[PDB]
Amino acid sequence: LGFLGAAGSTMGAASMTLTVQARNLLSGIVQQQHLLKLTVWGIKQLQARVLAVERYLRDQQLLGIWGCSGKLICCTNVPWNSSWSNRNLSEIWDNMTWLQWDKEISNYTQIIYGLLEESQNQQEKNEQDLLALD
Amino acid sequence: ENLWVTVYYGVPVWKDAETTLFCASDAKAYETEKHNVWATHACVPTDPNPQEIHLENVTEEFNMWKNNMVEQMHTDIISLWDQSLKPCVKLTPLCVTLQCTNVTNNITRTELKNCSFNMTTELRDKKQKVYSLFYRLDVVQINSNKEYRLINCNTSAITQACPKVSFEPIPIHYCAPAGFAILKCKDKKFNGTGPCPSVSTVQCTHGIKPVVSTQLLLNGSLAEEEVMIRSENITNNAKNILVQFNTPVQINCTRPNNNTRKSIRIGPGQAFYATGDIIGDIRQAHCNVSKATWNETLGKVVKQLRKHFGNNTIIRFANSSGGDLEVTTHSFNCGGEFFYCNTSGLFNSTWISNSNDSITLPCRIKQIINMWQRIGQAMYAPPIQGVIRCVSNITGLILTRDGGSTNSTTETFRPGGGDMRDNWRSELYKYKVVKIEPLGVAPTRCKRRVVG
Amino acid sequence: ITRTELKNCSFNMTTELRDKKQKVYSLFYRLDVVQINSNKE
Ligand SMILES: *[C@@H]1O[C@H](CO[C@@H]2O[C@@H](C)[C@@H](O)[C@@H](O)[C@@H]2O)[C@@H](O[C@@H]2O[C@H](CO)[C@@H](O[C@@H]3O[C@H](CO[C@H]4O[C@H](CO[C@H]5O[C@H](CO)[C@@H](O)[C@H](O)[C@@H]5O)[C@@H](O)[C@H](O)[C@@H]4O)[C@@H](O)[C@H](O[C@H]4O[C@H](CO)[C@@H](O)[C@H](O)[C@@H]4O[C@@H]4O[C@H](CO)[C@@H](O)[C@H](O)[C@H]4NC(C)=O)[C@@H]3O)[C@H](O)[C@H]2NC(C)=O)[C@H](O)[C@H]1NC(C)=O
Ligand SMILES: *[C@@H]1O[C@H](CO)[C@@H](O[C@@H]2O[C@H](CO)[C@@H](O[C@@H]3O[C@H](CO[C@H]4O[C@H](CO[C@H]5O[C@H](CO)[C@@H](O)[C@H](O)[C@@H]5O)[C@@H](O)[C@H](O)[C@@H]4O)[C@@H](O)[C@H](O[C@H]4O[C@H](CO)[C@@H](O)[C@H](O[C@H]5O[C@H](CO)[C@@H](O)[C@H](O)[C@@H]5O)[C@@H]4O)[C@@H]3O)[C@H](O)[C@H]2NC(C)=O)[C@H](O)[C@H]1NC(C)=O
Ligand SMILES: *[C@@H]1O[C@H](CO)[C@@H](O[C@@H]2O[C@H](CO)[C@@H](O[C@@H]3O[C@H](CO[C@H]4O[C@H](CO[C@H]5O[C@H](CO)[C@@H](O)[C@H](O)[C@@H]5O)[C@@H](O)[C@H](O[C@H]5O[C@H](CO)[C@@H](O)[C@H](O)[C@@H]5O)[C@@H]4O)[C@@H](O)[C@H](O[C@H]4O[C@H](CO)[C@@H](O)[C@H](O)[C@@H]4O)[C@@H]3O)[C@H](O)[C@H]2NC(C)=O)[C@H](O)[C@H]1NC(C)=O
Ligand SMILES: *[C@@H]1O[C@H](CO)[C@@H](O[C@@H]2O[C@H](CO)[C@@H](O[C@@H]3O[C@H](CO[C@H]4O[C@H](CO[C@H]5O[C@H](CO)[C@@H](O)[C@H](O)[C@@H]5O)[C@@H](O)[C@H](O)[C@@H]4O)[C@@H](O)[C@H](O[C@H]4O[C@H](CO)[C@@H](O)[C@H](O)[C@@H]4O)[C@@H]3O)[C@H](O)[C@H]2NC(C)=O)[C@H](O)[C@H]1NC(C)=O
Ligand SMILES: *[C@@H]1O[C@H](CO[C@@H]2O[C@@H](C)[C@@H](O)[C@@H](O)[C@@H]2O)[C@@H](O[C@@H]2O[C@H](CO)[C@@H](O[C@@H]3O[C@H](CO[C@H]4O[C@H](CO)[C@@H](O)[C@H](O)[C@@H]4O)[C@@H](O)[C@H](O)[C@@H]3O)[C@H](O)[C@H]2NC(C)=O)[C@H](O)[C@H]1NC(C)=O
Ligand SMILES: *[C@@H]1O[C@H](CO)[C@@H](O[C@@H]2O[C@H](CO)[C@@H](O[C@@H]3O[C@H](CO)[C@@H](O)[C@H](O)[C@@H]3O)[C@H](O)[C@H]2NC(C)=O)[C@H](O)[C@H]1NC(C)=O
Ligand SMILES: *[C@@H]1O[C@H](CO)[C@@H](O[C@@H]2O[C@H](CO)[C@@H](O[C@@H]3O[C@H](CO)[C@@H](O)[C@H](O)[C@@H]3O)[C@H](O)[C@H]2NC(C)=O)[C@H](O)[C@H]1NC(C)=O
Ligand SMILES: *[C@@H]1O[C@H](CO)[C@@H](O[C@@H]2O[C@H](CO)[C@@H](O[C@@H]3O[C@H](CO)[C@@H](O)[C@H](O)[C@@H]3O)[C@H](O)[C@H]2NC(C)=O)[C@H](O)[C@H]1NC(C)=O
Ligand SMILES: *[C@@H]1O[C@H](CO)[C@@H](O[C@@H]2O[C@H](CO)[C@@H](O[C@@H]3O[C@H](CO)[C@@H](O)[C@H](O)[C@@H]3O)[C@H](O)[C@H]2NC(C)=O)[C@H](O)[C@H]1NC(C)=O
Ligand SMILES: *[C@@H]1O[C@H](CO)[C@@H](O[C@@H]2O[C@H](CO)[C@@H](O)[C@H](O)[C@H]2NC(C)=O)[C@H](O)[C@H]1NC(C)=O
Ligand SMILES: *[C@@H]1O[C@H](CO)[C@@H](O)[C@H](O)[C@H]1NC(C)=O
Ligand SMILES: *[C@@H]1O[C@H](CO)[C@@H](O)[C@H](O)[C@H]1NC(C)=O
Ligand SMILES: *[C@@H]1O[C@H](CO)[C@@H](O)[C@H](O)[C@H]1NC(C)=O
Repeated sequence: LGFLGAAGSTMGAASMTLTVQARNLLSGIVQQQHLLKLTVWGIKQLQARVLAVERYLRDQQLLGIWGCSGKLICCTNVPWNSSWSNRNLSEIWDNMTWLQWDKEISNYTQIIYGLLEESQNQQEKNEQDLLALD
Repeated sequence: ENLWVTVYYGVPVWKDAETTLFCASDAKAYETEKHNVWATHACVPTDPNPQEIHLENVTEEFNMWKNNMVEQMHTDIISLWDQSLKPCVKLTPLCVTLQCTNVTNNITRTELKNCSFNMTTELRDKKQKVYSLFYRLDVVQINSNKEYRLINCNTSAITQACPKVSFEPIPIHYCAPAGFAILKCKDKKFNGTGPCPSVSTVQCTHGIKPVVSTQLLLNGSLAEEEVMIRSENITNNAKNILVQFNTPVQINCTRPNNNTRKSIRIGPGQAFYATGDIIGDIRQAHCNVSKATWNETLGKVVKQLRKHFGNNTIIRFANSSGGDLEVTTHSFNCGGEFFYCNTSGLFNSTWISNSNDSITLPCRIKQIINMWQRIGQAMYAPPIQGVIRCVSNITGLILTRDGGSTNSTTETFRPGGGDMRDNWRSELYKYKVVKIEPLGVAPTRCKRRVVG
Repeated sequence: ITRTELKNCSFNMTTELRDKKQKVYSLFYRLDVVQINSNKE
């Protein structure tokens, strides 16, 4: 459980400790640490540190437009379409690893993302027009 | 119905991909010796605490002959070799008509030449003659009094390696960048490449050293069981075969020549370090192998090849048929100078169907080299003044085809290490990096506030 | 023996050995070369 401890465990047990996975990835790699410094290792270190933040910030930009700036688990007001999966409540959470589930939505994973921005943020932050001051 | 979708940041899923890595080595030599050709002058130091986590219930499919970690390793060492040779003395005014004669053998094997030439001195106006020595095959005849020629001047340039550069391989960890992880296989019998059931997610690899060897790997890693056999393709005899030793055979190589550093200033500051007169007799270089310890290793290999290769055919172990003297002999850099010990003596044994003597091998030394068939630029190896000994563990073997035998029986694998990338595969057969995707959507009745 | 625009020129250069020199005849184009000061050099 020190890192990816529940990679093979159930999606429910993996959902119990998903903080750990998030903590190590951005921070990890110990990047922090003749006269030249133009060596082949330093240039592989810098670009490896650039995608470090540019893959982190690629994901953190998505949660910000979903109301999840500082939450590891948002429940979003987007209804689930039956075409994406036909399995019941306890059918997936007590049976599949997150690995199996990632390939089962990888086909229509982009369709979900586009709809998440519309109802949870594009409309929700607008619904306060009549409720902010009245 | 009435089920909502929910977002999860921190999910453990990944997809097979490869990106850039980096070096990791702790405090090794620094002051007592420095200017290493591999660890450069400074690399990212590894932490003494090993980053390891055992993965359970997971069975990710690795690949070794399609793994891109060996590809980045192959290309990293190449660009690293040239980076450590660009700021060193070039040897261009060393291509002048050489007039040599055979060494003093009491008017009676030869292998070396007491040669001379004239070069540039500190003043471009003046010239100077100096007598040095060279090795055979480093020079080939032109057309009385023998007049010779450096073999490289015919094809490519030349630049002497720096004298204070250490050519000893030290452990260089390859650790994954942020948002990625190197999966190592913990299953002992990892035949070929398939689904390894026992997986560990480690951030830094183990102490991997860039042993530049040929036919016979040295200082490799292994973790028990029968001597493992790995092949990209077992049915195709044409493909190369990597072999791993359940236990290493302690070998010793050395040259008995007692040489002397003869520095001669070419141009303003540069100095060409050549061989002087050899003091205290002349002898041939050799590598010893434990004869009793080798007969057990060739027996364990043929045993596990048996159930792999029909277990009915005849074993035919021969010398590396064909090839070049540098690609068929056990070529390796040790102690500064580059050895090429004669392999043909080891594989003479044939075993089929059911204080102590040690076999030795004749070896010669070469100073002009441009390894892995890189024809761009060659380098001269300064003779290391004094004594030389190698004494390394051998842990791997590289064996190649056995002709186009049409059915019938009778065949084995004679040694060939035509490719340098395969040498690094003996350490990276279990490693594969994956692109971690921390985003994962899943449904559950669950919604936040209605209006906000 | 009779437009010109090009020259059948020669010279001697460095060979594989800095001790030895070699003559080779090549060709060049006009305007790539302009006169210095019989036999044209
Ligand atoms: C590998 O190859 C290298 C390179 O050798 C190359 O070819 C040889 C022929 C020589 O020309 C080299 O210069 C050249 O680079 C070998 O290294 C050389 O080996 C040779 C082997 O013969 C050595 O030659 C001996 O040198 C003795 C000393 O000479 C040195 O100093 C000379 C000037 O000094 C003067 O004053 C000193 C005292 O202060 C005197 O001792 C000296 O004689 C001079 O008067 C300088 O010109 C030399 O180059 C050298 O630096 C010299 O005494 C020896 O000659 C004697 O004795 C020989 C037998 O030992 C005999 O065979 C010779 O015929 C000769 O007899 C007569 O001696 C008279 C003394 O006055 C002389 O006047 C006569 O002319 C002479 N007879 C005739 C005619 O020849 C040798 O000449 C040489 O020193 C080595 N290199 C150096 C340091 O220059 C190397 O050994 C080879 N490998 C191996 C391991 O074999
Ligand atoms: C596969 O793995 C194997 C593992 O064995 C690798 O094989 C060999 O493993 C050996 C393990 O000991 C390595 O041995 C080391 O050798 C170096 C050699 O450096 C000497 O020469 C340097 C340059 O020459 C100068 O000095 C000499 C006089 O020696 C002189 O003639 C020259 O003109 C010139 O001035 C020197 O800088 C260096 O000091 C040394 O003389 C050696 O340095 C290592 O030293 C350790 O062991 C020695 C002997 O027991 C001991 O004295 C050392 O003690 C301390 O004090 C000395 C003297 O001041 C100091 O230099 C040291 O730093 C220490 O403070 C020390 O314990 C060691 O012997 C070997 O390099 C390695 N490689 C070879 C050649 O095979 C194998 O390489 C791997 N795979 C393959 C095939 O690559
Ligand atoms: C790395 O090292 C290896 C070490 O093996 C080296 O391999 C060498 O490869 C070269 C070229 O390929 C070989 O070169 C020649 O081999 C000749 C063959 O022998 C003839 O004459 C025989 C009599 O020789 C005696 O010794 C041989 C062993 O060489 C032995 O088999 C014989 O029984 C005999 O005792 C003759 O018998 C033989 O054929 C008859 O007998 C055999 C065996 O019973 C039978 O099967 C046949 O049907 C037939 O009846 C054959 O006709 C050899 O003659 C030749 O030179 C020899 O004589 C000269 C002159 O005196 C010596 O100087 C020299 O040392 C030899 O004794 C030459 O050797 C060579 O044999 C291989 N191995 C060595 C070194 O012996 C690799 O090339 C090396 N790699 C590199 C980088 O070079
Ligand atoms: C490791 O890699 C190796 C790569 O070789 C994989 O090895 C496989 O080995 C088997 C051994 O039987 C091969 O089987 C045959 O290969 C033939 C190669 O085709 C050559 O000839 C073709 C045509 O040329 C002329 O000669 C042929 C001779 O049969 C005539 O039939 C033809 O009329 C011509 O006159 C060329 O087009 C081609 O480029 C080659 O030069 C195949 O021809 C042969 O086909 C037979 O079987 C087929 C499959 O059942 C069938 O569909 C055909 O009709 C025919 O009956 C047959 O495939 C494999 O080819 C070879 N693989 C590869 C990549 O070629 C090895 O499998 C792998 N590792 C493993 C998994 O162990
Ligand atoms: C994820 O989605 C992909 C592709 O689907 C696309 O993307 C999604 C989001 C939708 O927009 C779809 O409309 C898109 O098409 C699926 O890929 C399928 O993979 C399989 C296996 O590789 C493909 O099967 C092929 O079958 C060929 C033979 O056809 C046979 O049947 C036809 C029809 O009767 C017949 O005409 C023919 O003669 C044959 O009898 C075969 O040659 C080929 O090699 C291959 O096996 C299939 O075509 C792909 N999908 C489509 C519709 O193109 C993934 O399976 C899916 N995964 C999950 C988990 O859902
Ligand atoms: C660089 O070395 C070369 C040789 O590789 C020098 O060229 C000539 O080499 C010959 C070899 O015998 C020298 O021999 C001398 O010949 C003369 C006349 O035949 C003879 O009288 C002498 O006793 C001696 O045998 C010769 O000195 C040398 N030069 C000439 C003019 O032929 C070359 O000169 C050396 N340095 C350079 C590049 O100038
Ligand atoms: C490691 O061992 C496994 C078995 O546990 C090997 O997998 C099996 O290998 C055989 C022989 O390579 C395959 O049979 C052959 O398949 C080829 C096509 O690849 C076909 O052309 C031949 O006619 C023959 O059927 C077999 O399919 C394969 N898989 C299974 C499930 O048995 C594996 O090859 C060994 N090597 C590795 C991966 O290191
Ligand atoms: C490799 O060759 C060198 C150089 O010849 C050897 O070094 C020499 O070793 C001897 C051992 O006794 C040293 O001792 C004595 O020196 C005196 C005074 O010069 C001399 O008269 C004696 O005959 C004896 O040589 C010697 O000083 C030393 N260096 C020299 C300049 O010869 C070395 O021993 C040889 N191989 C190895 C590493 O053992
Ligand atoms: C490189 O080429 C040049 C010419 O550009 C060489 O210089 C001299 O060029 C002349 C041109 O006629 C050569 O002619 C010879 O002259 C002699 C004496 O006058 C005569 O007897 C011959 O029949 C012939 O006409 C000459 O060989 C050549 N050298 C000399 C010593 O004058 C130059 O030598 C060539 N290579 C280098 C740089 O050494
Ligand atoms: C070499 O082959 C023999 C027989 O061909 C092996 O002995 C066993 O033979 C039976 C029946 O043919 C097989 O079912 C067994 O699998 C064979 N043993 C095993 C464990 O493979 C003999 O074992 C083979 N060589 C060795 C020593 O493994
Ligand atoms: C289980 O799945 C069916 C469709 O296969 C769906 O109609 C049903 O509503 C699901 N069960 C629940 C808990 O709603
Ligand atoms: C020197 O060795 C060469 C090697 O080919 C040989 O051709 C030559 O005859 C030898 N000369 C003498 C006199 O030993
Ligand atoms: C290598 O040298 C060591 C020194 O102790 C010796 O014990 C060993 O037997 C040697 N091995 C061989 C066969 O070269």
